[PDB]
Amino acid sequence: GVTQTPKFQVLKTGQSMTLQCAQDMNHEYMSWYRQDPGMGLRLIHYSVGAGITDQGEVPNGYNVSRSTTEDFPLRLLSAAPSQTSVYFCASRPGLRPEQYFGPGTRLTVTEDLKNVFPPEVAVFEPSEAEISHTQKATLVCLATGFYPDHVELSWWVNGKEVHSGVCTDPQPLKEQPALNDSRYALSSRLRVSATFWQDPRNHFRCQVQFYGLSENDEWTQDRAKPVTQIVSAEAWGRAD
Amino acid sequence: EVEQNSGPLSVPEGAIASLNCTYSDRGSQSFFWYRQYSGKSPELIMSIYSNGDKEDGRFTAQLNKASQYVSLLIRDSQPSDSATYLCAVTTDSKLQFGAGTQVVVTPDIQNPDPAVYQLRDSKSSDKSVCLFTDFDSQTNVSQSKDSDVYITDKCVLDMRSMDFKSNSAVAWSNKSDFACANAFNNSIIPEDTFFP
Amino acid sequence: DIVMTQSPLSLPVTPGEPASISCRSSQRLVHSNGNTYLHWYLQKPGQSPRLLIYRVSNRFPGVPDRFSGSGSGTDFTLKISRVEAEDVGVYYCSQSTHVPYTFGQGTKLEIKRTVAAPSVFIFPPSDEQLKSGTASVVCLLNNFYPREAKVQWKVDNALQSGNSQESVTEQDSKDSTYSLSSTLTLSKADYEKHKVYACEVTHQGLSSPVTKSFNRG
Amino acid sequence: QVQLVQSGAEVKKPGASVKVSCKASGYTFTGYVMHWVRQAPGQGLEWMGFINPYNDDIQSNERFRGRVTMTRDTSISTAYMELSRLRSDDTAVYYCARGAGYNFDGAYRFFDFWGQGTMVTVSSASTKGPSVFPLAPGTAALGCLVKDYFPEPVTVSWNSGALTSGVHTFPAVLQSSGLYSLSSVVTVPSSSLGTQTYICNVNHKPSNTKVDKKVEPK
Ligand SMILES: [Cl-]
Ligand SMILES: [Cl-]
Ligand SMILES: [Zn+2]
Ligand SMILES: [Zn+2]
Ligand SMILES: [Zn+2]
Repeated sequence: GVTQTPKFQVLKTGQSMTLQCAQDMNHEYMSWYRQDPGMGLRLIHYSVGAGITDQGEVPNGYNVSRSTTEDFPLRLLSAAPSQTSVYFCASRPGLRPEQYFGPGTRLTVTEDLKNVFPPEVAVFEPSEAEISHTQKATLVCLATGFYPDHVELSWWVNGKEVHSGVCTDPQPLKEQPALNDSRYALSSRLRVSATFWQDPRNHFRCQVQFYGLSENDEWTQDRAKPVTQIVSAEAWGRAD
Repeated sequence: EVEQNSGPLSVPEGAIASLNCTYSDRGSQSFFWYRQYSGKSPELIMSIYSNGDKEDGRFTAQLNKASQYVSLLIRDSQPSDSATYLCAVTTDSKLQFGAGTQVVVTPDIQNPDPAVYQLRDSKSSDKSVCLFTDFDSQTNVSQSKDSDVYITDKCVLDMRSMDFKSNSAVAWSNKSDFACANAFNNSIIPEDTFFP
Repeated sequence: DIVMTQSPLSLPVTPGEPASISCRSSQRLVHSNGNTYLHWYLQKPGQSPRLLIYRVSNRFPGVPDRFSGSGSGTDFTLKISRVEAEDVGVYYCSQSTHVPYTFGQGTKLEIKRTVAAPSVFIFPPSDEQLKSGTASVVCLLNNFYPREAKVQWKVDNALQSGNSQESVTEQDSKDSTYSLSSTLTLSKADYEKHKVYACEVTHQGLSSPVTKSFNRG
Repeated sequence: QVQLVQSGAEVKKPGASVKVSCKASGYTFTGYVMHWVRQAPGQGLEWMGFINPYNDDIQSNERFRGRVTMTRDTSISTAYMELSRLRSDDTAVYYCARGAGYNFDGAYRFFDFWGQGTMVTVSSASTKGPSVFPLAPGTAALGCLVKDYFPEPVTVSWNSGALTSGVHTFPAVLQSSGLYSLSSVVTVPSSSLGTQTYICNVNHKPSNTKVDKKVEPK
């Protein structure tokens, strides 16, 4: 239905960016919103039909374009730290009065790109005391020292992505809570029967997709350019 | 304006989550409930247009245009339902949303066996985490008081194949003083917590 | 200490032309981490140095892609594709692999341009300075090229010596010209004994000396 | 806006000490290392040492060990360089230079931002503020004569920095009295001498001299 690209974006203060939005339900009405913790959904701009654009509640710093009915891009003129937010596109028929939202775009605007750090990922193997006591085995995955908070953590068992027996923290922790450009930490758990963990043929992987810089970005640091990448840690089953 | 019931609601598994919403525009004709998981997008779960109840699975939306009131009840609540619920009101084919209401559905832990286990990194035994697990939903975990100690909130996993649910929190630290026995010292832990 | 040597130490170049500055070190500069900390700094006249190229060949953001660096072992080069007027200044190669960090002697890039004659101006002393008992007469030669210029002071047609000082600015980043200021210092009592104060200028751009003068004293 | 603002010029007798301060802005101070580089008149560059304001880690050039002390004050984002037992060949502009590497990155070995320098003269002569005299005016030339000061430098600006095109500020000349003297000139449209006001802002920090001089046609 409603599509949004990119899913995540890190911007440097002053840069321009266009968040793409496209629906295929032949809807006349399209809108953009930003979602912030203390004040929910705030309408930025909206389009009642092809060629018609109108300011919403918070239009300052943004432009919208509506040449065709399918697409409605949101242009950030000159990125500012106050534009760090989650952006949502939404399509409504405008003729059924129901509105459908896009997947969202997590955007972080930083004063400089030297703040962006990819996560370090580690898998912590189940405890023998847990195994004997409960007959279950919990693997823990930790993603640490990442900035911005634009990460997707998945668990993979024997090459297949798994969802059962897993729970990842809904929000990451701040390593330095007093700081604004603090790096983050995220944990996840995957519980399995003791018998499943005890089979050495079973392979467990914790995969963290991080979104950062592009290969085109300039970089002066000795450390590797913190590009968009997957960082993963693994553990094999063990009869012990 | 659209106003919703405040703060996070804590609902035990099996019970009814009760969501309220009052709107200012008396000429409003369309009313909606959206569900939003953390880090995900708002998803339309219910629509109501005329006075009365409207049911769909475990959801029951109620409308009373006279008292400018919309409600959503989530029957037989499951930890799956933990999300933010947004109310949206309109007049004709802008949509006005409320701030939302966070709903937390705590699982029914019938057989708790609280314990704090120590898990070592698959690549390095020097590195470890502390896992507080198998406690019932009546125990809350307090955030880290120390700057170099990291504690995550309780999180519910569901081993769907066995119909088994369990709570757990994770703590870790580079401090030479850090031990799993002192890791959750700021929380009100059950007296019978197993410390292997 | 690692000795850093540059060649040439002075480099005259016409805009549009390429330029190369060589830098040689007494030891190799590959650190134990594998990186080679050899850099190029440009210090424009009256300003702090500015980083151009870091770690042999990497250009610092904002530096025009007309600048590039290469090299290995003990031999390193900085290349300017097409030299621009704004590239005047002193280029230093620097070593950061081993402590203490060391710099080269510096290479003054001088830009060659067409001959420009100076605009000559004279200034009698102010009345406030005369009240203090001294008289400074200033002769300004504005935006000329080359740097070589002769300024002669004449009081009542008598050629002066030992009572004047002068300084020239560095080459201009926009038009590549030099400027010169010369002061003649007399006591107020001596100033008041003469009528004609003149500064006579000779330069390649002038086919005949130019005399700027005023009457009074 | 990253900025490194250093303390003003000073004259110190031989044998005395000097402490140059360098205040940081527009970035997290403890995140980058601060190097000190000196430049004597008409000479090249000499690295002196560095301080990591995060952990107080310092590095030094052996040539200044026993005389140089590098400290920091994270509360006021300032790095200090103190040089003791001052000699004549210590007369130089002293710069603080920021290492390019953030949060312990090795790029600290090369410098991205520099302060404006602090001119230090080693001499047993006395500080003297300058006198400022006008050099009254298709184009007209006007200026200011900043005479009889010690030690160097003096800064000069026109109309508080609003006039920069056509401005030539000449290198100072050491007079036979041991006092410097310099001029600052500007060429402007001759058809503006009655309309636009021309003021030169002279600053001699060593003697806390701040003069604004109106230059008008005779
Ligand atoms: Cl006169
Ligand atoms: Cl030097
Ligand atoms: Zn005479
Ligand atoms: Zn005479
Ligand atoms: Zn030593």
